[PDB]
Amino acid sequence: NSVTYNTLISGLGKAGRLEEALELFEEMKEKGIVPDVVTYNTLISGLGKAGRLEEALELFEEMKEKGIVPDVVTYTTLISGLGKAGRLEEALELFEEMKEKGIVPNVVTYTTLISGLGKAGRLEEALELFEEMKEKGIVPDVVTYTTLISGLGKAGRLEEALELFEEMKEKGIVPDVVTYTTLISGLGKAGRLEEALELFEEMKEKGIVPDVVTYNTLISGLGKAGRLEEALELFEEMKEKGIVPDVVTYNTLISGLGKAGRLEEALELFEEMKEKGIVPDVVTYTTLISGLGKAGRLEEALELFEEMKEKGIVPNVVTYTTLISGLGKAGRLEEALELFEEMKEKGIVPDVVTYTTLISGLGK
DNA sequence: TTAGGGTTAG
Repeated sequence: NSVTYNTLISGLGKAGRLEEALELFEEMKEKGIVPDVVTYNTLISGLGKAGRLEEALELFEEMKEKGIVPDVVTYTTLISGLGKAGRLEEALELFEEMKEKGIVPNVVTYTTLISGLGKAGRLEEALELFEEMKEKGIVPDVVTYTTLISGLGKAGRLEEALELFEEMKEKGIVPDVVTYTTLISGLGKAGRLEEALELFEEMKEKGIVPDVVTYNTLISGLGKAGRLEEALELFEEMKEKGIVPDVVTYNTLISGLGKAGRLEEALELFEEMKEKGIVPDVVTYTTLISGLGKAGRLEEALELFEEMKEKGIVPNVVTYTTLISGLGKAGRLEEALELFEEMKEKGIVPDVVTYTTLISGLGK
């Protein structure tokens, strides 16, 4: 029964049925049968990817207590989850713990830390870790390079991101659609959309086929350069090439339309995505709430905020800030303050944007 | 057989 139950949970986890996997896991522990490390790693990954990091860390504690020894996969998964949640110090603490326990980190472990460091803007530390990895005889692959290229591009260090891309090719590491898309994004964000479009052409000529993420990146870049009509033309064509738009495609176009004040069309796409089975998320609702509030349609923005909660979508700091900005600009400071208090009550931490927005409203 | 990279909102 131990092997059958473990294969089942590991199977369900692989199939993305986390709650069903968790159920059989509890059921196997009720019947006193011991879960294996693959089962624990699968559940820890699922929980981490669902944002349920405290539950992931609880399972990590549970396997240690039950005498199930964490391996490189266990630590790498948790380091990934902690890093994605901006909990860099804890991710690094876990990396120091695995090393003290004689568990050998590999290229995946190091790439995961490089990613978490780069996302927290600690790019120099990511560059130093990349040098450290090489000194230990760990060979970076296409994923490791792409990770750093992304960190560099996000800090607007495009000349260094392209230098690293050239170094990578010089070492015989072949770029894939992800490497090219990363650069297309970086270029597009640094006001170099034309270079990004030339690189997209050079990518295709090298036999690299774009995926939906490549298209979403081009759509984003076009919109930012005041070329929303070309973004919409690319989307209206995207379907013909067989590429299926996803939640991000819709979120990006909704943002572009909403920023241009073309709110009716943004809402048309919101209805179109729902008809096509594409499920709106926190980004979809927050983008529309911002579009509505900025166009003076504050009551609609507040009603959409109610709708979002009713659909089980959890508002974040971005959602609260856009409404605080909306309420503040309309002179509804009492409501903006209550919302600032409600957000704090839900454990949502304000950032500099939240503070400066609220001060601007109260200061008028 | 579980773990790493690219896209979107204030």
